Amino acid sequence: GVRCSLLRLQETLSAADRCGAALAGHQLIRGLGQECVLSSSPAVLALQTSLVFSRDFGLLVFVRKSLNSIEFRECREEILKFLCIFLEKMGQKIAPYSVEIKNTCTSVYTKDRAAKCKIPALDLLIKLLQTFRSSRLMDEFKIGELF
Amino acid sequence: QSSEYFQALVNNMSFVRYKEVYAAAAEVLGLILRYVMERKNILEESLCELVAKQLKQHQNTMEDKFIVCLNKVTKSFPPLADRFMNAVFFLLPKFHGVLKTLCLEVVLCRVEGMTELYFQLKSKDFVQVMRHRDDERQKVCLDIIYKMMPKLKPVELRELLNPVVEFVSHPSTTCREQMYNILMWIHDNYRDPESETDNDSQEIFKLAKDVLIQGLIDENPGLQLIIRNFWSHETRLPSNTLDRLLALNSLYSPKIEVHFLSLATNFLLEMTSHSSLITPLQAVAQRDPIIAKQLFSSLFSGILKEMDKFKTLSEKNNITQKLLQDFNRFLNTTFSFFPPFVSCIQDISCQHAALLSLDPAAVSAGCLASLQQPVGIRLLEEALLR
Amino acid sequence: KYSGRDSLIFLVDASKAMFESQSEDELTPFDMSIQCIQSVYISKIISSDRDLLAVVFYGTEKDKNSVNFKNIYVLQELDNPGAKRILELDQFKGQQGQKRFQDMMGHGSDYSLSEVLWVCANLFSDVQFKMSHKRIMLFTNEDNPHGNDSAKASRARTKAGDLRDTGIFLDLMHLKKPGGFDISLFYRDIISSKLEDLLRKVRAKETRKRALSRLKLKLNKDIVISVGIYNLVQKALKPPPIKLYRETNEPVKTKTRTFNTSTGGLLLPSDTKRSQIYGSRQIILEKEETEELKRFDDPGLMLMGFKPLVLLKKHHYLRPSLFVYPEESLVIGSSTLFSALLIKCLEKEVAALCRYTPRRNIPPYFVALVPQEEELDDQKIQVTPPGFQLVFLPFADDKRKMPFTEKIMATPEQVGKMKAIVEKLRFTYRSDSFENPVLQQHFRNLEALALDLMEPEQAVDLTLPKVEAMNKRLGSLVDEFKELVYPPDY
DNA sequence: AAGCAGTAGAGCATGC
DNA sequence: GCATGCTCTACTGCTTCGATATCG
Repeated sequence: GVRCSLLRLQETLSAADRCGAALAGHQLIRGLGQECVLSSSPAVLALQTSLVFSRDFGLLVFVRKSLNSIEFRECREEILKFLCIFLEKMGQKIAPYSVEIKNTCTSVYTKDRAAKCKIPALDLLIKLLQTFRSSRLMDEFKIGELF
Repeated sequence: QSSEYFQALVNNMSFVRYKEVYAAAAEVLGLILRYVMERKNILEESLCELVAKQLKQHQNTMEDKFIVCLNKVTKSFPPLADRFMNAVFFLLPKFHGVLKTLCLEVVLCRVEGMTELYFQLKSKDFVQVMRHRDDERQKVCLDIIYKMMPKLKPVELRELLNPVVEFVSHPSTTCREQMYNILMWIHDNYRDPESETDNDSQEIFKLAKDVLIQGLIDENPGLQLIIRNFWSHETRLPSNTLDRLLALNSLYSPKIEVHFLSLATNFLLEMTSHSSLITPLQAVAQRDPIIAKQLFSSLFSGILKEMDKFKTLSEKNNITQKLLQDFNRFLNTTFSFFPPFVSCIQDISCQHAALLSLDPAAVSAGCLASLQQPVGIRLLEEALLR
Repeated sequence: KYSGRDSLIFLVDASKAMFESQSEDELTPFDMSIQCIQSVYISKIISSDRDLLAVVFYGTEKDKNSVNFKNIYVLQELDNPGAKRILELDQFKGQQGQKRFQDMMGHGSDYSLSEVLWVCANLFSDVQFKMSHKRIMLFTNEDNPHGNDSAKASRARTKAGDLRDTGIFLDLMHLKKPGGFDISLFYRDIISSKLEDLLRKVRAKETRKRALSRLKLKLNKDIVISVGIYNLVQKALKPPPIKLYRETNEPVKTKTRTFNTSTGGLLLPSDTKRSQIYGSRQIILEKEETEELKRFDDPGLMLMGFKPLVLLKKHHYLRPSLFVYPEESLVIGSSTLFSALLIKCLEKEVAALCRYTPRRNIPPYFVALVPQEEELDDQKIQVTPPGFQLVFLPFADDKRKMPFTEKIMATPEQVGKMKAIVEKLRFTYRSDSFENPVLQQHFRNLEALALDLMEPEQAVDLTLPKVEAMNKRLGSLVDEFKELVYPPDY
């Protein structure tokens, strides 16, 4: 039933009235958090993690877009503290979608101002690097620049 | 003296400190107000205005406990909204949580003694607070709509039956019970005995026909039994023998065809009155579709053979032309193809010598993706003969 | 409420007659109303720039609102004052502005009723902040909009009763159709002319009420009284100079560091110490020791006995005097002792001496606490605060000394001539009104690039004296007042 | 200084 | 008698604005 609210959230933001987009985004992200964790059939869980992860549309590009604002704080905060329950509904099968989340959280930290949302970016990075241990999967992340 | 007792009570109500004390204060204040309302002798017109001045002193400096206390007081006393109706309608917007539920539960008890009600609630973007997934708000708003409907004009009633019949994906049997009660009102009272006064007063009749049929596949028993006992009444489907069959096509609505055969024999057999054998047939019918197909396809030919005495020759052409038209309509309007139904219409049409000329452009298009080809071939060959 | 705000709906009449020139050739009341609106926004853009404003025209042909009733059209939503909103409101002047209003809406209809009060109420019923004042300054002229039917007037006064139920206060600005009090019609069971004040007495001010400190005073060691220490001469100046990136109109938000021990890299603030240097010897400290040596007492006030009001000369001061007052927030019931001590200080003229440490870590300063009592009359003339005032005293190196070796006499003839001069130049000093030259020319200079009218309006100086108006007030006694007993004559 | 929210040590009702 | 379902209000912490010591 999803991707309706995804494209609704994607398209409702471009115009004015930047409190209406906030309340609609709160309602629809609550809808996604209700209607994606409830499902349990594993191929359909793969369908959901292939539905919310697209290179053109989705949550990563939607949180990439409206960061040059101040009104999209509650929805972005709900997204960034929802992804640390989505990294624990699933596991190391997300590993070919990892470096984009790392760059997302890194720019969201070094770009924003308020620590109502700056800390959960470090929460996602401190969950992710705790998970994906010292292996081949530590050579993508340039630790020599992160340090 | 009586003039210090209740003053101490209401001054304690002014102690805005604890969830127990002022809530219990407002509750028993409502109770004593109700008993002196029935006991109309004296001592009302002091403490009414005493709690009213306490509330007016309460309102400007605090609002949360004001609306909680007013809700608690009008939980058992009606007419203490008349001093605050513009107040509650004023600060109804821009509350959330349980408090908006408190405001709407206040205003439920005063939508009878009001004039010019709809403009305010339409100004309060009511179509946004009928679209939030809390349950008590969505029950109480339908409960006020069941009271604020029968004073309205159709040019806004058509605006009101646009977001309330998106509740056919709803839990909570009482919420859908209210929803299938307001529509049961609206179809009962917009029957238009040749009125035809509008397009909208014939638009909401159609979009109220659309749900009072589609709610016969409810994922709950009993709630279906309500609607079935309503449909088996007078002035819905008449009850001689044939008129129920003659009207029974028009409640088709291809959201339901899966159940339609079992429903047809169910309504057909409801008007029944060496007895014990007919009721197991309706027991077996609604799980095995095949014997439902055979039961309908035998009742049909039995009626249409025993009507050569009654409803004679000049009526037969009218009835056969309408049934031919209606079978055309069935096959043209179905979207989900059902094999022990498609075979049912093409196995009753291939017997009577007036319906053989059914629909040669649509019968093949049905039976090519219904995968019931050896009755369509038989139908076209028997029509190609004679 | 402290961070609470005040709204303002400006309702403008345009049906038939206010657009008329009154068969005159001076000015129309419509453009007079637009003068008043643009002046109050050009004032509150820098005076009180967080109030909530709105402007609504009623009676016209079109209608755009959120409820869709006739003859009601708004242009602004309840918001902060926006310079773009006043650069679109300034175009409605002159004949071409009147033409612009006429070709974007026109005017004239069977105009509004109770429903314009309804759209004011639903304009108020939507904004989620805190409200303290809610005033409607209506701009209309006529005195019977119910000139044909009584149900209009009955429902209008009932609707005004329901708006005064929640208490929304409206008080119009009546235009000058007779120039004053003649048309005293029945517009009196709604409400409970003067426009030059709104035109120019609001130039540049600020409004705030905080507390600045909440301390305690100790008499012996165990008499604790909770006081608040307010400031009443704020010593204001200009808002801060933000830095801006050149082309894309953005801030910079620069950074800073310290490194380079001739090796490169980066050094943290953990390895940093402080030092002082005398010639060769350098005394080294840590920053904890540097902030430690300015520690002498706790935060508070300390009583040190009393004094009579005769020795503390008004020659002595070093600080803008503060004001102190007791509050019943920390220590319960200390205003009782404060009221008693106030009564006996005003009955026995005595004033206290104390030792002051305001913040949590500061060297002390000796203060003196002086009593003070209110003044009042029937017009709520509250002009002086009841409480104590804090005069600040110097200690050791402040009072320097002059060479002191000068003394000559004079002769008593010039006293009466100087009395004549001071009585020629006599005036009661003030009650207000000595506004700031630099700040006034700065805010008008900012206004010139804000609204781009033409140019900097030359803000008139007021600190200079009127030299001719004291020349002619004096007369020709100047030369005798020079050389009556002291001729220079080179 | 005002104020604004949200965590969280701290208890009650319940299961194995 | 030990490990969970369920409320709970005081504590603390960040933001907003305003005021004061500081090197130049």
